[PDB]
Amino acid sequence: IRVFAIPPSFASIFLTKSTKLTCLVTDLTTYDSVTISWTRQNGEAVKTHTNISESHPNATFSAVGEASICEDDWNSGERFTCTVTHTDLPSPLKQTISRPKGVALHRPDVYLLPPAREQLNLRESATITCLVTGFSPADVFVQWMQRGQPLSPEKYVTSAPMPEPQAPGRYFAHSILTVSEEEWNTGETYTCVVAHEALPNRVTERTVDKSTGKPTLYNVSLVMSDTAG
Amino acid sequence: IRVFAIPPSFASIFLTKSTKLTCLVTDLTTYDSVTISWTRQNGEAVKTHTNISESHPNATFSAVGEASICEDDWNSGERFTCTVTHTDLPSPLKQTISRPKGVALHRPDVYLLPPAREQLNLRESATITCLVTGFSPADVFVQWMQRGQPLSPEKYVTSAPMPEPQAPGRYFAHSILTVSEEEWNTGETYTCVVAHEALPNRVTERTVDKSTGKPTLYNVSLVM
Amino acid sequence: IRVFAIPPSFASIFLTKSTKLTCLVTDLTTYDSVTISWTRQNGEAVKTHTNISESHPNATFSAVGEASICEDDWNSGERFTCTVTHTDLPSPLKQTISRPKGVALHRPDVYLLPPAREQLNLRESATITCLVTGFSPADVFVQWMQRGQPLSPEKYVTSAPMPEPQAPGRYFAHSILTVSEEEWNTGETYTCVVAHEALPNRVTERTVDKSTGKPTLYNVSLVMSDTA
Amino acid sequence: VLIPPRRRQLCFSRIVRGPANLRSLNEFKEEILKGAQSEGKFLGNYYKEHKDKEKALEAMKNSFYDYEDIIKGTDMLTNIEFKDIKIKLDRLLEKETNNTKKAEDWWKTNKKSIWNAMLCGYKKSGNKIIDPSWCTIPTTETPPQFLRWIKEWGTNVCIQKQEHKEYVKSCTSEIKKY
Ligand SMILES: *[C@@H]1O[C@H](CO)[C@@H](O)[C@H](O)[C@H]1NC(C)=O
Ligand SMILES: *[C@@H]1O[C@H](CO)[C@@H](O)[C@H](O)[C@H]1NC(C)=O
Repeated sequence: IRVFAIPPSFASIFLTKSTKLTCLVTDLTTYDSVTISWTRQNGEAVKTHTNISESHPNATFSAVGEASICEDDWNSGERFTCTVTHTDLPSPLKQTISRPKGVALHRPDVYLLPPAREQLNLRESATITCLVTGFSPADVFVQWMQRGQPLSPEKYVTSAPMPEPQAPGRYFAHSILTVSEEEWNTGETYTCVVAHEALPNRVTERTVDKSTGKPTLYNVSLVMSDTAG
Repeated sequence: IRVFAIPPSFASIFLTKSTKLTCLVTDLTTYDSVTISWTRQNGEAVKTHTNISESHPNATFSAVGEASICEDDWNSGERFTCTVTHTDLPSPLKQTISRPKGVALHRPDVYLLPPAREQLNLRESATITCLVTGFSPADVFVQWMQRGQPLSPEKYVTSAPMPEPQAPGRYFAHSILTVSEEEWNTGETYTCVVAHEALPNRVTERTVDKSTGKPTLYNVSLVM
Repeated sequence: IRVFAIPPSFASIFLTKSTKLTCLVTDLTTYDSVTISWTRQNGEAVKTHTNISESHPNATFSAVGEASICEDDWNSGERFTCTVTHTDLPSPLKQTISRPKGVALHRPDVYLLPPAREQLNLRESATITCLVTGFSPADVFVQWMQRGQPLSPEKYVTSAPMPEPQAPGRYFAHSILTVSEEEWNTGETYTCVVAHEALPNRVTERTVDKSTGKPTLYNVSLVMSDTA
Repeated sequence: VLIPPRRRQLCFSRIVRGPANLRSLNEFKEEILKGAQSEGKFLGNYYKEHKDKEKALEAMKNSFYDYEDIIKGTDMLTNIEFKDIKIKLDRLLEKETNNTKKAEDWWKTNKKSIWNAMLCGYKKSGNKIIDPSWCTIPTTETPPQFLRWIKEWGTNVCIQKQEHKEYVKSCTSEIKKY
């Protein structure tokens, strides 16, 4: 009966390069061919929704309705409303969702910290934590790339955004790429791709190698005793 | 009406030094006269519970009952049953909570990563992060002490524990402490103390100082 | 008497942030019953059109009707055509705009070479150079950002994408940026944003700093004697 | 707009001109703006004998008002001088002080307009005594000379045209090359 409206998150729009508007339903009796649809400000017809979930064993059906839209309409503030039409439903239900507005844009600061020297001595793994701090709103898509190729999401785990103590609006995040020390002693890129609305081009990178840092190591080795007077 | 009693989190155990409990509940009838109570299999006398929350307007009344429980008794994992009685429901809301057993204790590894030089170069902030990785119980409590004096929870934010990518059983957590670059350059030895069950004394420290992590730039080899 | 379609290149799409489609009429004077409509294979030419250009003494006007469509939909090759019906030429003219699928997609390997130490020693000005190599489509767009803020296109000059003889299927392009020595020694970090179609994220960055290329190991050994 | 050699004759310290922010305005922007005692190389190195003594100090008057408008809305269009962060270095630090005073409210080269007036740099190398009438222009005066649009223009004819004039009064193609 009750319906859930899912606005596309920054990860969804960015990861798939397309805007997915899914409308799932919960607490709905199972029945074949459940019809769901979105509606825009002009009420134009949506793309025929597909990939509808099957009838769950718990006698609750989830009718997911996805429509592909151009990013310009959603980023212009135009609002969408999901409508549910079914015999089981007592009457249609309308839920309107739009891009939240009024939040001040702030550029993330992507600082990338190399693994602690202590962790290397354990010889088991190395954590290359990418620190995305000082960004608003609380919607960032942190991704890791090695040698220009994206790394599997299994290796890196990204903490959800959380408020930053110093300022109210600001937030921060993390992303830790566990890699064996052998993969890190040999110089490897390990770029931290950070995608966020406030950035000039919606992306930022920070490369880390064993070479990055490494202050100049002077080795003055002077023999002076050759002088005898 | 079923009470969602919460066990005392390890953060509550170590921060307050006492085992405090509550009996939050999803409720149908907004208000009733009788209040919370706590019962044990031993049947010992119930503890005093005070400061019950006021009626919730949306009918989802939630009540809190505070009790003092021995740490050893809770450590043993013996089940404690929250008994809540109301006028609407004569049957007590008997619900039991115990700390989960059968989970291996894994010692956290605490690694204090200094600020990125890309941050200190701005001379505006220095976010020291206490990387806590490898602890199997989900619970953890990270506290930051600067120059020997503990710091208020406002200054630092501890990330919620999450499953580790590689090892499935183990977990990890973060705790970033932000201090102005003026403080960092003085070398105040910002120390991170992690409170966890698996540790030999339930707390281990790791101290980061402006000097730590600096390699031997100059290697003068005076040979005669 | 022909209409020349202008497919906004990847550089224009990235700079303007939106796909603004325009087809320009050449060597033709304005006539009654002028028609413009972006027609795809499906035929749903329902786009809005605005700011119609007026007749040009050289018989070259745009009659431009701008529209907003997804990047990916255009990448699918919808082949938009602005149908024009004119009195002198009864037959409507078609001008397809689309991405040829035959062209490969090789990601640029953007490299940022700091200024030669021979420039810094002379101590007048340092010319940072960004080297973009290994991209098959000739639609690179390079921006220079200093301290996280874009720099005006005046400060740097991006060489047009030229063929790479050593790689038949890849082109290369460079974009030098020159700053005062007193500004480069300051420690500012210049980031060479390179925007390209083939990139997995459509954008790549490389950072050059005062200390990007430094001798990691000084090995001096003074040997002072008293005799020959 | 024709930018004079204010691009270089401004000899800001590395800290303000660089990406690094300043820790405290009372001690670093404080000591860094005065840190441009190096704004005393006019008579120190260049105007030491190139021109009369008065003009060397006149060039400092140009830098001072230039310095003042760097702090608030000049017309350079450069990430280090206008549209730059150094103006934000000021706003950031005062705003950190509970908005105690806007950079254009106080500390606009008005509350502490005096500085050293660069005369220490004038005296550091040139070692020429400043006349009392000459000592009031390197420090504050009510006229702002109108937002640099007509002062840097003021400086154009002061040298860049009058010295070519006197060269002409002193081949004709080279004369016509002016
Ligand atoms: C440092 O110098 C010593 C003596 O000059 C030499 O034996 C050693 O190999 C050097 N180490 C380096 C260059 O890493
Ligand atoms: C430091 O110098 C000594 C001098 O013999 C040398 O043995 C050692 O390898 C050097 N270490 C480094 C890190 O350069």
